[PDB]
Amino acid sequence: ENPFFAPSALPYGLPPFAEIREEHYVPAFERGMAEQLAEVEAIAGDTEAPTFDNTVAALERSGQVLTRVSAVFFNQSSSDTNPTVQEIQKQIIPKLTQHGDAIHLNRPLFARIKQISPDGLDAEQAWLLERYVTDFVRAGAELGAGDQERLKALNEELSTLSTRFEQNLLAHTNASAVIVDDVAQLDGLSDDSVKAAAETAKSRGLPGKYVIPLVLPTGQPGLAELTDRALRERIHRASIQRGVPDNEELIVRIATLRAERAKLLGYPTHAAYVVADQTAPTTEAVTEMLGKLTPPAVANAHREADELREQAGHDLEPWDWSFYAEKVLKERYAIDGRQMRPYFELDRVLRDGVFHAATLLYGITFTERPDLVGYHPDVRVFEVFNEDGSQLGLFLGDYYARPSKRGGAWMNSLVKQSTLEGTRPVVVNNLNIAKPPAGEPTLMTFEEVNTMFHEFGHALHGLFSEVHYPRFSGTAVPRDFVEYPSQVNEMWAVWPSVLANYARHWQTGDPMPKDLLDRMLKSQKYNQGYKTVEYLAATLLDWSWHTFQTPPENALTFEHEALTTAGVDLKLVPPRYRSTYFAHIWSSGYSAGYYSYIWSEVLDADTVDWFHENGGLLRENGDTFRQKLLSKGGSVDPMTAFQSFRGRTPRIEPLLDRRGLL
Ligand SMILES: CC[C@H](C)[C@H](NC(C)=O)C(=O)N[C@@H](Cc1ccc(O)cc1)C(=O)N[C@@H](Cc1ccc(O)cc1)P(=O)(O)O
Ligand SMILES: [Mg+2]
Ligand SMILES: [Mg+2]
Ligand SMILES: [Zn+2]
Repeated sequence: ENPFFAPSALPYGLPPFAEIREEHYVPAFERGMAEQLAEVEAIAGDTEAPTFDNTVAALERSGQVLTRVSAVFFNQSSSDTNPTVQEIQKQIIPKLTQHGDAIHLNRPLFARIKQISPDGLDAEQAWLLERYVTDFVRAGAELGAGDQERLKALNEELSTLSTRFEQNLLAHTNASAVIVDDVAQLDGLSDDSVKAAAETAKSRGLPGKYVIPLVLPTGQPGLAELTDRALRERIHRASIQRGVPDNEELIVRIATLRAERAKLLGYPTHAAYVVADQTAPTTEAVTEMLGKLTPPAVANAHREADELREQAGHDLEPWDWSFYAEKVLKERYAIDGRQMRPYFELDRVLRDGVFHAATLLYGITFTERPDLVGYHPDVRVFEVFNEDGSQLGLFLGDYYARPSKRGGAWMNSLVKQSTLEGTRPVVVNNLNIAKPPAGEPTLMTFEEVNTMFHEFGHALHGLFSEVHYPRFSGTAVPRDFVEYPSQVNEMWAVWPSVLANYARHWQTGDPMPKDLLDRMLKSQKYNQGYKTVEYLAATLLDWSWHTFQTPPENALTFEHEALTTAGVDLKLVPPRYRSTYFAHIWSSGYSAGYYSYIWSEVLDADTVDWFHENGGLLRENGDTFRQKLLSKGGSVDPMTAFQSFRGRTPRIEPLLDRRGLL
């Protein structure tokens, strides 16, 4: 038989991972699609009069097997893939695209949905009806049949190309991991990092050597510490050449097809299509916001580059920025990255930082379940409870890098909350921390600590969902709003009373001295020029790919020209991703939406101020934020929810202050 054919019997609907094997995926996708096609055909050809229940709610009820297999398959394809999963991906993704289009371009189905009036529907039901009409129109339901035929071909080619991009990038990233034969070449690297690099070598079939895998962004952590400048350059070059050449012609084709598709649907650019379902009102509002931020950010980067040139005594290459920045921090603040690492051990950060903050703010509590079975042996499963002891959901944490896991960090849901189905949320976080050898502590950079709080913010958004319909569950909000709950949860990593609770030495338990912890906090306002410019460069790169007049001939030439035109081609500050490894825009859902992070950050920064205005870290304030915003999913207009919470529309001044942009 097949474990996807029945609902999970496990707690919270945790999928039965012990019973699931790769041979189950294809037959469950095939059944899932067949059973959902039949359900839709029954709705579309229903002889009874069209109602919200027998049309819109009926579609929400459909696709249960497909939902189940999809939840597990896409979780594995991100977190723990293998050649077999990647072959299944090649076969199934085109079928799923054609499947979605078979439903959205069903003419009698759409005519049915259009016959439903709002009369007598509660707020969420009327909102779902509008959302369904929008989803269908955005998928081509109002196009003529010739145009529908071309759109089907466009969509299938796009999904295939995006799949090829991700597989290319995983293969090349893994193969570009930097191998070091002589430990002398790791001079400067903390002892625990040397040990992790030997463990990585052992795990990847090179015992006795040291391996430094690449992280997703351009900037590689090791450059902060490594004194061997030739190795810093070799690592930097391995980073920036990811996707070269094999992803070049691929992303040109993706961008070209996105433009063709957007025009087919009535939009001049892909970005105009994307922005039409974003909280940002127009493409003009996006370019205007960015145009205000970019000039001050670049001026900051120039001032910072002068400081590093003075420190170094000489001119710099991109592979020297982090290294001299660390020297400046040690000199100015007495903060040495190697001496900070011992205060940030994974277990303590998790228990006494991430969970702790959530308990003080929201009253929720956590029980680790080492007896429940995750999808990989290193996954930690946690049961989550409300303050009153009632069951809330499950949280799965998967913290370490491995060759089967794509770069970066992300949240996803195995089970979405809805009262329609009576399901509880089951949410996952994946990070890419280097795994220590047996017995050794997992010491973290503060960037990794921040990432842990960011992903947990997405987790809480998922866990606090109290919606009726699964279309609106948890994180189902526009991309330029979804990065608000994640970014605002980062406030707790640096809230001093929380930071003081977890920043304790891994061996002794001793808190960091109060005046050093003060300066570690100060040292994070440092380098806002670099940090802001690398982000804005990538944002403007994304924008250029999805707003061109004429299509590009050459990917690398296009990138250069885009960055020069936008005034952010800085030798010392490359974009945070270059085109050929910009996974956010070519294989995930952030095309013409990398700006989402800074757009959402307005709301984050303004919300930090709300907490200070209302007495800080108090249970009452957590209940308000949860009730008014985090529990809503997509079930209400996000900006109205923000306004009801904040007391007014957003102010940008707090973001500007944070990033030094006034
Ligand atoms: C294959 C599952 C996706 C990874 C997931 N999508 C879903 C529906 O869970 C998803 O888009 N997750 C978003 C946060 C997010 C979550 C849901 C959303 O609807 C949108 C965004 C996320 O974790 N984004 C991360 C960025 C990222 C994630 C995946 C990539 O391939 C590239 C970048 P973060 O900003 O936390 O660094
Ligand atoms: Mg950030
Ligand atoms: Mg002090
Ligand atoms: Zn995020």
